[PDB]
Amino acid sequence: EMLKHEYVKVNGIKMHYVTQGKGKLLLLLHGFPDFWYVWRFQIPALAKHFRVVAPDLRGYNETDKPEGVENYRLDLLAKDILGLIKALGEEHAVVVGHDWGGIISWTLTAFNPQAVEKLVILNAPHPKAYMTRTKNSLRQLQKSWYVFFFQVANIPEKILSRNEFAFLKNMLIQSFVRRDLLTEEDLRIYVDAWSKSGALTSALNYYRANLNPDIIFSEKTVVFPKIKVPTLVIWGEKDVAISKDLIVNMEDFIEAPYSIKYFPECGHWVQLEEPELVRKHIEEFILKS
Amino acid sequence: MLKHEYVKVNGIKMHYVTQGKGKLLLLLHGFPDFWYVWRFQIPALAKHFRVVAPDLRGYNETDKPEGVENYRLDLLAKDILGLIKALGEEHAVVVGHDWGGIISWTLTAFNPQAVEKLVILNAPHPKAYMTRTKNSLRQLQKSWYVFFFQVANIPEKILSRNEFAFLKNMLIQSFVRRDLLTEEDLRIYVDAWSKSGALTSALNYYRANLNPDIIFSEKTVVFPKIKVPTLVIWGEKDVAISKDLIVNMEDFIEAPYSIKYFPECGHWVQLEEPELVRKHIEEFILK
Ligand SMILES: C=C(C)[C@@H]1CC[C@]2(C)O[C@@H]2C1
Ligand SMILES: C=C(C)[C@@H]1CC[C@]2(C)O[C@@H]2C1
Ligand SMILES: C=C(C)[C@@H]1CC[C@]2(C)O[C@@H]2C1
Ligand SMILES: C=C(C)[C@@H]1CC[C@]2(C)O[C@@H]2C1
Ligand SMILES: [Cl-]
Ligand SMILES: [Cl-]
Ligand SMILES: [Cl-]
Ligand SMILES: [Cl-]
Repeated sequence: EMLKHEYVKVNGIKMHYVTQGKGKLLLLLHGFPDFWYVWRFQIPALAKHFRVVAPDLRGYNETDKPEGVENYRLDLLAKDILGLIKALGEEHAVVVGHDWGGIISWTLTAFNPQAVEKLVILNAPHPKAYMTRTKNSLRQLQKSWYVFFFQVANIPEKILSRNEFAFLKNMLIQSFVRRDLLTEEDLRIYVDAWSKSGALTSALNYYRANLNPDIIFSEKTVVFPKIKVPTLVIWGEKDVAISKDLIVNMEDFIEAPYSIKYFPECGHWVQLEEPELVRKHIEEFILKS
Repeated sequence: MLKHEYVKVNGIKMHYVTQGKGKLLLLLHGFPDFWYVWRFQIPALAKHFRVVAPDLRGYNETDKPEGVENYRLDLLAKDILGLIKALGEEHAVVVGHDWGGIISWTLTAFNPQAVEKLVILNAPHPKAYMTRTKNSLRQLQKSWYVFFFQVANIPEKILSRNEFAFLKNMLIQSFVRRDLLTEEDLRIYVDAWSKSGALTSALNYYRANLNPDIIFSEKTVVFPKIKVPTLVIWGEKDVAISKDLIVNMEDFIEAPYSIKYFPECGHWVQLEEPELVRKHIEEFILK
């Protein structure tokens, strides 16, 4: 087996992905400020049992980057993944999502349960949990200072990209509980992906479209179907972006059986900090029902 | 007793309350307050001084020019310099809380001749916040709302809806005493917040002086040292300001300086320990 790079048209966007292995379709979905490469430690080990597919989401790295904030609404992002499953000649997939990848995964599974065999979430709060609780959590509103910063046009792009993405590199390094987690080669690979024309604006449009102050402080109740697919939630407790207030009491959101695996000595990038334990928990969940 | 007055300063009409006679003593409020934040200090300080508590540009009964550019710190300090002159004085003892304190630091640094003594209550030195915020995760987190306030119209709508419920809650959460504000106090605050254009004007202070360009500026700040006797009163349980921004204030002051820490107080130290605050201010001026 060897890691192959492919491109496929889904809805109206050309999506890039890396793939390795054969068997059940296993999707690995990254978040901000990542791309398929965040899954580097899981792809070869998982490919021993599955047909592993790690795509670049809409607006990231090698995938198409439509213009406009409205093109980054969660509904369209979940439809890209649904479209990806179909384009890969499958009816369903095991879906693993981290950060934005996780928010998209929760959305895909709630609105299209038939397309998701099993759901794996890594440090990604349930959309109804964040929509309901953020406005009522001072600690969460504080952790989300940058979500408000990202609302502003052009200025965050400028601040984040200047001096070879120094601000972005620093904010990333500060989020890790592990020392020197990114090598100089890793940083050079991330800077290449970050530098793709229109990538940063597109990545920031996820916050502008789905996490603007109107949505955060909405008085309207959220229409979100219960999760009806077996779910595994992995949570690195030392998360600098997400409060525990947003992960507790998932009972009212998940009807199907579910499990929560807490990593008390890990942060937001649990798949980078404990790559083998994360890979093992994912494998065991799928292969042992 | 307490008298309400209006006076022309620069190109704006400024409202203020005044009580007492003697040395001119200015009390400057911040966000989301007005002269009324000084209710517990005005009658006691009037006993020895000519107390003047104005409503800053854009607040309550004072003129509210339209546009973000009309709320730059340079213009706000010039309003106070102008207010000193309009009251028939050369100088004043300046006491500033929050934005009032930021204005006071600015007035004292660029016009020392207009300030007899300085009193700062939970207001970081402008050079301290401009330099240190971008380097303090804890401060950037505490300042989530500064970023929220950058957005047009949406913060005004969220803050004012349901009779300013969001504003009332964020204010109550900032106090170290659960039932500090009475139902009457809250209706007095809602009246001042409801003044036509008041909320937008108050939010324009953040848009003009604390936008992301300023916070993450690579350029160093030109700010003269404080050459006037300075007293700093600080409530340590401040939800808006990290201690990182208040440490090493001596490197900004080339004059007598003293700092009184209130470990069991928050941002509204003048409301939480009104007598102790009044006493520290009185003792500093009269000695
Ligand atoms: C807790 C949050 C507001 C955020 C939601 C969006 C993102 C990418 O998943 C992180 C945490
Ligand atoms: C660039 C940033 C301000 C953010 C900081 C927090 C988080 C979760 O790590 C991302 C990038
Ligand atoms: C410390 C901060 C970034 C701000 C500065 C402005 C104000 C009124 O004092 C509050 C908090
Ligand atoms: C209403 C708000 C968002 C803020 C919350 C924090 C602070 C210092 O109390 C002010 C008002
Ligand atoms: Cl690539
Ligand atoms: Cl752990
Ligand atoms: Cl009044
Ligand atoms: Cl105290």
